[PDB]
Amino acid sequence: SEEQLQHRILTAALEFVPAHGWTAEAIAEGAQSLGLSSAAASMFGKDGSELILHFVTQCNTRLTRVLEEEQKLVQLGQAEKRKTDQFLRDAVETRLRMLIPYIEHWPRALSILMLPHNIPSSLSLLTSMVDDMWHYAGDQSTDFNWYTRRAMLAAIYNTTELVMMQDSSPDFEDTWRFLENRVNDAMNMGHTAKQVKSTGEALVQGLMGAAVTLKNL
Amino acid sequence: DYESEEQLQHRILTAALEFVPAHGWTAEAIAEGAQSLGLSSAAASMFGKDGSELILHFVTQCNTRLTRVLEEEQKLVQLGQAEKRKTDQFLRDAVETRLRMLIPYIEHWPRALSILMLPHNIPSSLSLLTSMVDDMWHYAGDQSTDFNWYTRRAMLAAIYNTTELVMMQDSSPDFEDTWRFLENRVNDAMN
Repeated sequence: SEEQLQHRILTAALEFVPAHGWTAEAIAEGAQSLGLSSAAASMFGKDGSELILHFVTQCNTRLTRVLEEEQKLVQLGQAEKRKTDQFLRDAVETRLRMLIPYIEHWPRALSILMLPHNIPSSLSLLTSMVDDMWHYAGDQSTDFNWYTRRAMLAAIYNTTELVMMQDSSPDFEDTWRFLENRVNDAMNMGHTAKQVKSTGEALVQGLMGAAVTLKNL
Repeated sequence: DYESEEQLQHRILTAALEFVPAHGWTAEAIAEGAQSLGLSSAAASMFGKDGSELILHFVTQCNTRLTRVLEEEQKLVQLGQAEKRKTDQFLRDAVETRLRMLIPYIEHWPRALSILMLPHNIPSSLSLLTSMVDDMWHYAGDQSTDFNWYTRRAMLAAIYNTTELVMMQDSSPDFEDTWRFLENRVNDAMN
């Protein structure tokens, strides 16, 4: 189909983004690398929208397969289930490291992803990614609701992504330290006023249970 | 007539705004507001160390002021004293009206935005943003379509947040560049 051809061209174009950006230039090079004329890039706008969203989709697919591989390793008993805070730090780092070959041009990619006509796609990819991370985190520990989970992790990811753009530290250590702090901020939002009440009341029932036992002899 | 503990905090935070230009969106400004009301240094113990409460307080006042502006513009149209604007024009005017509320506080607003992006503030900041955006659409009076509730909210939130970021870097006369960016984004969305 004509969609399979577009996906092939856009995949080939990714090799050329480092030198040419998210541009028709890169798409033309991708088309030429498949034996096609540069005019094949006529199938896409000039924004770079299609190529960037293609890359984001590929990255989220790669992430899910890594997380599924990590989970199966736990199912084999060859790895221990990580705590939520550790799991989320590892999942975000794994996902953001996929940007490194393209990092010179990622600030522009982000600005294109933020164009109003791209926001439905960009936000849907982001939301599915976040939902996927939480699925494999399991958590069932914190008592955030679906909304708090999404908002906090989207913020963790989006702010860490921005910090990465300005990070000149070796292997982006400053980015992962920012990430560690933001995940710690979110994990401490689990200590709501409700949880003080529910845990305080759980202890009341615990104390009353001891009173009945003590009474009984 | 007496005051509740929420009215007291509201008073402290309103007074704290005077000290933002000199102290930023910080606990120091909050403490300064408390002393300007005659309260002890112990007053600021009721607030965190972020300055978050002050920032969220200001965002709320701005969104409240905005709803009142929109209510007034709508009443003029109901009275036949003004003609209903097209959606694209309405949203450009509403976003400009809202972002112009930042100008007296723009020196420190770049840091305030970053604090609002922290996980412990996002649920609140994101709720204020969505309610504001939903409020803008309510008064636009756009009766379909080409975008639904979800696409409408998402696009206008992006228009607002990206225009806001551009505004932080804009030293052009009367923020001409920001409104030119805004017009460009609204045209991108409607098309």
